[PDB]
Parts: sequence; C-alpha cells; structure tokens
Amino acid sequence: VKESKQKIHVGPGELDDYYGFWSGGHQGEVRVLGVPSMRELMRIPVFNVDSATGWGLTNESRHIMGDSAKFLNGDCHHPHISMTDGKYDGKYLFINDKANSRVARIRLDIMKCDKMITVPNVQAIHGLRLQKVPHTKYVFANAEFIIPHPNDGKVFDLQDENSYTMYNAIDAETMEMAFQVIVDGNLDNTDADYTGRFAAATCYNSEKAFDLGGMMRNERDWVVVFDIHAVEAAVKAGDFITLGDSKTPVLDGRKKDGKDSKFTRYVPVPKNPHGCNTSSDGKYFIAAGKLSPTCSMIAIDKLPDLFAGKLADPRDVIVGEPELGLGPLHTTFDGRGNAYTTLFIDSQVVKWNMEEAVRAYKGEKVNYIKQKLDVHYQPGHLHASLCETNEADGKWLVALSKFSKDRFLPVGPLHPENDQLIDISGDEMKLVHDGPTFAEPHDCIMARRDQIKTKKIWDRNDPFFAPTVEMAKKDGINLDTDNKVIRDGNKVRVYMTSMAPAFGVQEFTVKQGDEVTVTITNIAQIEDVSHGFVVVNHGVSMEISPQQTSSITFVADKPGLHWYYCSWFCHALHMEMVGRMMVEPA
Amino acid sequence: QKIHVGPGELDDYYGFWSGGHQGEVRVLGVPSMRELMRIPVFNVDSATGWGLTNESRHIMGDSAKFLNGDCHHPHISMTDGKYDGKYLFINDKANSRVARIRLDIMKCDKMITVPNVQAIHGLRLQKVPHTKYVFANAEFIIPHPNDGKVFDLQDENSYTMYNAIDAETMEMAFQVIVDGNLDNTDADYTGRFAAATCYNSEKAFDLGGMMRNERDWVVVFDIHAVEAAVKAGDFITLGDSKTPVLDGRKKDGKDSKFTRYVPVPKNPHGCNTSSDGKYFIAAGKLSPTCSMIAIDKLPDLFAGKLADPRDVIVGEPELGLGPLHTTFDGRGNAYTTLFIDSQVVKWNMEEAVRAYKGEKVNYIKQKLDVHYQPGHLHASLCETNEADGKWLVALSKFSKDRFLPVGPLHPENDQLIDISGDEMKLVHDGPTFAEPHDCIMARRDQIKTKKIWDRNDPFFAPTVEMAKKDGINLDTDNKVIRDGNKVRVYMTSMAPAFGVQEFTVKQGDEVTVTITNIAQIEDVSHGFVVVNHGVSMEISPQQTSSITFVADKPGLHWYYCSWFCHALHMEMVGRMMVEPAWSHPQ
Ligand code: CUZ
Ligand code: CUZ
Ligand code: CUA
Ligand code: CUA
Ligand SMILES: [Ca+2]
Ligand SMILES: [Ca+2]
Ligand SMILES: [Cl-]
Ligand SMILES: [Cl-]
Ligand SMILES: [Cl-]
Ligand SMILES: [K+]
Ligand SMILES: [K+]
Ligand code: NA
Ligand code: NA
Repeated sequence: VKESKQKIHVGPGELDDYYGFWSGGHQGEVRVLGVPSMRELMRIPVFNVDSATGWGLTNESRHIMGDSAKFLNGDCHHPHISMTDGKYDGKYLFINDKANSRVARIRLDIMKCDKMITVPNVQAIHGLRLQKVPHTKYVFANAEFIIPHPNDGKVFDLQDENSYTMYNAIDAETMEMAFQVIVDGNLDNTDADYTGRFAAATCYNSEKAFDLGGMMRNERDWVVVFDIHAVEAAVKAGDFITLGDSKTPVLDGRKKDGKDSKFTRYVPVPKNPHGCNTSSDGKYFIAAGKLSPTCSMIAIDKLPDLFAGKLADPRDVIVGEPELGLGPLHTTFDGRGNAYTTLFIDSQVVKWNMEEAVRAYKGEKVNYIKQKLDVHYQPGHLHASLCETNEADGKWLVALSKFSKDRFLPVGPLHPENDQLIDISGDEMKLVHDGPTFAEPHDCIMARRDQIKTKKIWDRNDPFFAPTVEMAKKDGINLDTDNKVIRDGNKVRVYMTSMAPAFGVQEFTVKQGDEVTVTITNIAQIEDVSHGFVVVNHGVSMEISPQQTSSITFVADKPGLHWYYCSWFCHALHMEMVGRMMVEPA
Repeated sequence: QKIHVGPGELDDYYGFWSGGHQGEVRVLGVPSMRELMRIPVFNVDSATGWGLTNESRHIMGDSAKFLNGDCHHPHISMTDGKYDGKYLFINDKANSRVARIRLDIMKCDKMITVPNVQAIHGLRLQKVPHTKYVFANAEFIIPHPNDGKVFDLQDENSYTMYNAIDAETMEMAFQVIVDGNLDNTDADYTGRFAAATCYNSEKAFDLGGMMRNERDWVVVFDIHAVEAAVKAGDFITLGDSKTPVLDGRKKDGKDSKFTRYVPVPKNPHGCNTSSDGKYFIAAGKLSPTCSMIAIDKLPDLFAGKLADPRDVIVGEPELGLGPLHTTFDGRGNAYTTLFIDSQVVKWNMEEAVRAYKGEKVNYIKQKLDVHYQPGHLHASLCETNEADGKWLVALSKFSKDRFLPVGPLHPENDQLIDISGDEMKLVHDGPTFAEPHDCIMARRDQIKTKKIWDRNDPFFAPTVEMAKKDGINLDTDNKVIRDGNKVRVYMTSMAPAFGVQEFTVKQGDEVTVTITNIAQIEDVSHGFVVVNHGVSMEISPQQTSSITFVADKPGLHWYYCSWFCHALHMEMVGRMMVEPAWSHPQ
C-alpha cells in the first residue's frame, strides 16, 4: 500500500523539481518546461525562424543551419538527452526534423541549438533515439519514406530494387554521419539497448506501398534489430559502399533471396507497429501494436543467439505479447517493473506488469493489467520521468493527447494539444494537470533539476560564435573593447560593444546598396541583462546576452535615416537605447 | 477567488498576451495562466504556415518579406466603452505595422504598414461611441522626405506623426504631425480626445539630449477638429501616400487647432485612461510621479479658456522610483508599476487630487514587491467602464532566480495578483518568452469563437476566386491544372487521405497546392508538408489553404499530413514526381 500524493503546486518563489524538454511539433522549436508546474520557462529555436533572438537571421545561426537556413520550417517529434552509463549526463539534447530531413543538437549548458545536419540521401527524419551505453556515441535516426537511389527522376517506382530507406547513425560529438544501413520496408520509431551492441526500429511499411490499404495489408510488419558491433566492424574493415556525393559509409541490411544480412534481423510484429521502447531494466524492446491491440516484447538477452543462428525462428525472441486495448502507440516505464502504454482508440493509459505479461505469454493465467486511466483525448506518446535511463524513478508521467476538445476554453477552429501530468508515484495513476500546448509536441523528456547545469553568462571562447571572433580577428578587432566601422568596398562591418543603456556605436553612415554587418558584444557581467538590436523597416532583429557576441547582415537598400533600437528591456533608459544608420543615396 | 483550474475546469478569462520581439499574439487562460493558442502575426509560423501560405502573404502584403516583428500593445475593439470581442489590434515596432486579429477565428486577418513613419509603438483604440479609429504612435523622428539629403532631426521637415487607422477597413484615416516624439497613447470615453506621451521634446539622438528637459509633455488631440479639417479638405499628403496629413506642431508659440501640449515630467511613458473616464494618467518614469490630466478640463483648454496648459493637471502624486504604467480596479484605485523600486503601488485617485490642492492626505494605500523590474500592468477590464477589480497582471522584465536556470537568456515574470480585496495578493509567477510587454484580459463570455470555418470567409476568398478562374469547385474537386510552367493542384482532404495523392510536374515548375478540409467535425485539422522543400501549412475543418513553391529537385518527393488527425495519421501521405530538366525543353 503506497498512495499517489505528490504536490503539484509550485508557488511564487518556489522552484520546479524537473526540467521538461518538449518537442515543438510542427512549429519547429524545443521548449523547456518546469515540472510539476508544467509552465514554459524557455523556447529554444531550432528549425523555426525566431524573431526574438534572431535565430535564422543572425550569421551565427545561419552558419549552424548551413544551406538548410533557406528553410523556415521544421517538424520535430523526438527530443532525447545524451547518456553516460545508461544515465542522463546533461550535455546535449537531440531532436529530429521530419519536414526537411535533419537532426539538430542542443547544448544544454547554453540552451541553444549548436549543431545541425541534413541527413544525406533520405527523406523525412522521424524516429530518433540515443545510444545509452557506454555513452551516447551515436544518435540513431529513422528516415521514414522509401525513395529511389539515385532520386534523379528516372525511376519513381517504390518496388524498384534501388528504392529503399535507411537507418542512420550520427556521431553525437561531431554531428557528422557515422554510417547508414539500408533496410527492407520503412522505419517508424527506434530505441537502443543497455550495452551498445543493439538498436531496434519498428517498421509499418514492410509492404513498400504508398497507399493506405497497401500499407496495412501484412498481418505483421516487423521490428528490425541492428547489430551495431557488426556494422562498426564492417565500417572499420572498409566493406561498405557510398551513395551519391555523400562520403557516408552505407551498409546493406536488407534480406537477399531469404538470406539475412550480418547487420540486421527482422522480427515479425503486428501490425503497422509504432512505438519502439526499451524497458528501463534493459530486458525488452517493446513495440506498440497500433492496429493490433497488443504490445510485442523482444527479449534483448536472446538477440545474440538470434544473430548467431542458434534460434529456429525470428519470432523466438518474442517473449511477451500482451493484449492491452485499442490502438497501442507507445510505452514508458516506472522502474518498478511496470510498463505504461497509451491506447489511442480507447483514449487511455494502461499500466501493466512486464514479467507477468511474459508469464502469460507462456500460458499462465495471471492478470498483468493493473489499471486503465482515461485521458483526454486520443493519446500519442507518453513519458515517465527518467524512463530512458536505469534510474527511472517512477514519479511523474506525461501523456500527450492529440484532441483537447472541451478541456480548455475554445480558441477558434485550431485546438491545443492536451499534455496531461499523471502522478505514478503510488499504486494508482492519478491525473493532476491538463497542460495545453501549441502545434502538437509529440514526445517530451524529463530530467531531474540536478541533471542540468546551465551557464549564467556566456564564455568568450564559446564555439557558438567562434566564427564571428575569427572574422573580427581578420579585421584586427578586439570584440571586448572595440567600437569601429570597417569599410571594405561596398561592405561595411560595424563592431560595437553594448552596455545598458547605450550601444557602443550610436551612428554610422553607409552608401545606399552597401551590405552591412553589425556585430555586437554585450560586455555586461551581470546575469539577465540581455540586449537586442532591431533595424527599423529592414527585417533585422537579434539578441545579445551577457558576454555574447552576435552578428547580422543586411543590405542598406533605402536611402535616408534609419533608426535601430534595443529590443530587450534592459534598463530604466531602455527606450532611449537607440542609434542611427544614415544611408547616402546612390 | 479561484486560483487553480483543475482538470476539466475552464478558465474564467481569456488573456491576450503580446509576443514581444517574437512577433506573435498568445492566448492564455486566466487565472491558470496557461497558453491556449498562439496567433502568428509578424512571425513566420512553421506549424500553420503563416508567412508561407498564399493567404497569409496576401494579408501581409509586401511586408511578407520580413520574418520578424516587435509587438507590445494588444487591445480589443469596443462599443460604448465595453469590449465587443470583434477584433484585437497590435503594433509592430520593428517594421512599422499595425495588425488586426479576428477574434472569432483567432487569426490575423489584416495588416498595414503605416506610411512615412518609423517604429509603431504605442497603440490603443477609440472607446466611444465604438472603435472607429485605431490610434498608433510612430516613436522616431525622421526627415520628410527621407531621401538621404537631410539627416538632421532639427530640420523643419524632420518629425514623427500620430496615426489613426480605420478599424473596419484597416486603411489609414489620417496622420497628425507633432512636435517631439510619441511613446504610449490612450483615448477618452467620448470620442473627442486622445492623448500621447512624448519623451524626446528635445528632438535629440543621444541619451543626455533626450533627458535634457525637465518636462516633456502629453500631447492631447482634438479628434473632432482633425475630422473636421479632413472633411473640409484642409490637409496635405506626403510622398506617394494619399493619407490626409494635418500639422499639429506649434509654430512660433502658436497652438495648432488639433493639439495641445501639456508639460509633464520627465520622459513620461505610460498614458492610461482611468475606467471612470475622468483622467489621462501619465507615468513620469524619470520623475517619481504620475500626472493626471482632467479630461473634462480639456474642452476649455482647446477653447483658450485656460492660461497655462498645466491647468488641466489636477494631480501629480509622488509614488516611487520609475513609474511606468497605470491600471485601474474600477473602485477609484489606480495601480502603478515602479520599475526601479520593483513594486506595484496602489493609490486612490481622488485622494491624490486633494493632496495636489494642498490637502494633506495619504493617497498611497499599498506597495507590493514584484520580481523584478515591472513594465506594464493590466487589471481585468481596466480599459472599459466594466473594470471589475478582480485580477491584476504585472509583467516584469527580470526574473533572475524566480524560475529554474535555463541559460544566459531568462524568461520574463508575468505575475498574477489578486486585487478583489483591499490588499494586493501575489498568487502566481508566470514565466514567458520574448518579453510580452502588455496583455489584455476579457471575460469568457466576451469572446465567441467559431469551431469550423465558413466557406465564404474573406481569409481565403482570394483563393476561392483563383480557383474559379480554373473552373474549380473547391468543395469537391481533386484536379491538377496545368498552365505553362505553373501547376495548380486542388484537392479535398478527409482523414486519413489526401484527395490528390500523387501528381507529376517538370523540374522548375512553380507548384501551387490548394487543399480544402471538407470535414464537419471540430478539432479535425490536417497539415501538409513537402519534404525538403520548406513547405508547411495547416488546414482546419472547412478551411481552404494554399501554398506555392518551386519543384527545383528531380525525383520523387513525399508530402505528408503534419497534424495528428487519425489512427492512420502516419499513413496520410502523397508523392510529387518531378521529371528532370534534361528530359524537357531548354
Ligand atoms: Cu512522430 S510519432 Cu507517435 Cu513520435 Cu509523434
Ligand atoms: Cu513598448 S512600452 Cu511600457 Cu508598452 Cu513595453
Ligand atoms: Cu539595451 Cu533595452
Ligand atoms: Cu491528416 Cu494526420
Ligand atoms: Ca504494414
Ligand atoms: Ca526628454
Ligand atoms: Cl517510440
Ligand atoms: Cl506500483
Ligand atoms: Cl500605456
Ligand atoms: K491537435
Ligand atoms: K528580460
Ligand atoms: Na552541420
Ligand atoms: Na493591408
């Protein structure tokens, strides 16, 4: 007998217990929440263009985005925190972009996106999870959609032998591709084991169809299990191919005339399975049945025997297949031996015991279902605190529901998502908070307060703006002191320090048509004294926080006087923290 | 007074938060302070496609080239000094715009770039007899014309202008040239008078010059005189704009027909009409006071029946350091933010008026500490004669230690305060991104939203018109129209299938995809994303949306529905096949 009795109210002056990291959904950012208050503490721009900080307008952000800076949209689903020894280490957050096929990395000490990669030769990065053990060496990323190779417009057929999709491994530390694995079918969600050897992904389009009925024809698709040691062995030996102009090593994980690859095993699982979730004790890859009212439990301890050819049938690694309810999509864990699964159709979370499910699969008459909690409505992902680590603490559960209906005030034709906080600390799940969120966060991740350490002010050698320091070095500028205008043909490079309530350069003059770069270094050493910089009617906007350098480039295409001002309320004289750009006519 | 809104309870008030330099408008539930919706206005929204869609870019006009905005002041249209819930208006300081949000669909439906001005800052609505005019301050003095021959702010032709926009047509109504500059503004409860603070009576560009004079002023406008001069044809026009321009400057000590300038210390900021309609209250900022302009003495002031403009001041209470903004409980109390002292000061307006007459009386009732450095504040219904004295939001600029650390950039602290009793009670600390400057609350029953679009809605009527030229009936048709190197795809959508699941174009074709969501159910929104083309939009029930992009890459390119709509949402996809350029002419 233990009761669910956790306090939910975080009063003024009190602090939240957990950080929540929410996908921004189709809006494209990452959002930082306090838990259990469910209040949004910060937005981290990633694939969106952020007017406030200038992400997507500044030179530093467009350098990180690369050529993909041309896109103003993203679609993210799956945020995950880097691990060491199966526990969060607080270093990085990774997230996917399904719209323009990217992975981004966020540095959790500065809460900014610091690296971004377009995954080559694929369309639509969806499933994403991190190696757990010995640490996050790889980011694993699913590309969802089968495409021709090459995709040059000569072949459009999905059934062609060179039409396929690929599992992707990115080096977490360098954010360069490590390798790709061609698979049969497609890829939905993915997870990793607690040794580093195995990773697994669900597949819903084993049929390689494009139409709705075609994609639901097979009784069973599969989860494909990857032998990462075997992949690495082959890469280290040089037996791989490359595709197109990408140097990425490409391994072939497809079955060929019935024969298995060294790199993959295909475990039949019903049906168009969706979630693929590693239990916190490291025993199971759990695939959520979706169209089948089940979850399928893959025993990780049997996978070495599967890849060694010691098992008669790939189904022999299935050790449980509990019937739970209508539309199982995702599973999480309290670390006490229970699994928690969203039922999309039944609109519930079901709590169930994994070892009892395994015994029931053997034919014991034991009831493994503990509780079904109604949620509102149609839940997708769910997340129990520390569930992706061997420290899963079984305290908080968030269920992320796609139809809010009447749970909030009406706000027009478009509705918010209902992210519901559930106390799981005791024997009964208890619903304690409905949190409306914009643009469908799909999944979220929680960390203990003590797992996250942030910088209070920037470091001057920070890699985030190191290329700007370099540019200034070429101009002979000491960013910490200098207030100067460099003229270079039709290029003008203003460098200034800023200190509330004044810009260090308060006027400058240019010729109509000049390309202007303005670089600002906030030399305050006080926490929270951010400055802004907006050029009126030029579409120019950016943030400069304490000890940061930020820069932005625009063309002075309009003759005349053009004011600039500080956008971040910084000082009693903030309205007067302004300057003039004077543009002499052509 | 209920503080906490439990699961399945609804908030009692809507709150409309400015998005600050992030450029959107945010809809909150009060008192829970949870964000229910984001309304993109000057930002590019990846989720809905605002800034990318043809409908949004049509509304933005040429300003669709800007990806940024800076908004501060949201206000709800009024009829007879009460909110009518028709429209929300907000300013853009970064690119000199005013936007209108239609509160039934919670979307920006009109936008205007105010001509011949720089930086739209202060903004407020006529109250009586209804909101005919939107009043908008241009904050910065510029040359006229601003063609790069004159840069000096002291030139005869260097000034800023007060701006009146027709609320219903969102076209310019008139502009009034003023001395000095403009900061905030408000309107009386008769329709005759509006008023604006000025902090740069010096027409300087540096900090000390802008602070030189002991008093700047509140400039009062006689809208009846302006209206009479425009009907009489007595105005000029500037540049290309047909907007009537009237001259509200003093010339040679002589007052204009349209303006009177009331001396007020010092670099005053806020400008707030009391809910009883008696006073324009100006916040003294650098002066530790507010200045109360008796609106009933204004007709006498404009008729030359007063010896000194100061004679319309009937109060100047000393309140504390850095008064910025004032709001009203409707019980004769005013609440003022003290930026430097970091407090809200509650004071009795009539008692302050007696103390100005010499009658010693303590008009200050309470000073509540806020965290930290408050800017604007807002009491529920404060801008109407229905000011109800229940809730107070103070919007503080430095949150320091009030929330978990999230890096060098800190959230703001919007603190909800109970003012229903004699004593202000701090009840909730609400972190917000990008510095909302101001907000506005409305009773739940003052807002009526549509659950599904009307098919004749002007938001997409231009698109319906385009479709008619192609002979399309958007409600039923699934057709691909070809026109040279343009392709216009029209389709219906019903979960979980796109009405046109595949189409083929030539490389380089300009593709418009128009989608009509023909669902009748609430909350069934679809999305549309073209992988790797930077294309993303929302289509809510009975909406038509369209987006245009270049099919610049040969090959097969997937599109998918981004808005979780169904159990088969992962499977709602389509294919664009792009034939290579080398296989087609040129
Ligand atoms: Cu992309 S899917 Cu269940 Cu993860 Cu939301
Ligand atoms: Cu623009 S000012 Cu007190 Cu409104 Cu914030
Ligand atoms: Cu710098 Cu406001
Ligand atoms: Cu249509 Cu999801
Ligand atoms: Ca299938
Ligand atoms: Ca002044
Ligand atoms: Cl998953
Ligand atoms: Cl338990
Ligand atoms: Cl104001
Ligand atoms: K939704
Ligand atoms: K701030
Ligand atoms: Na990169
Ligand atoms: Na317009």
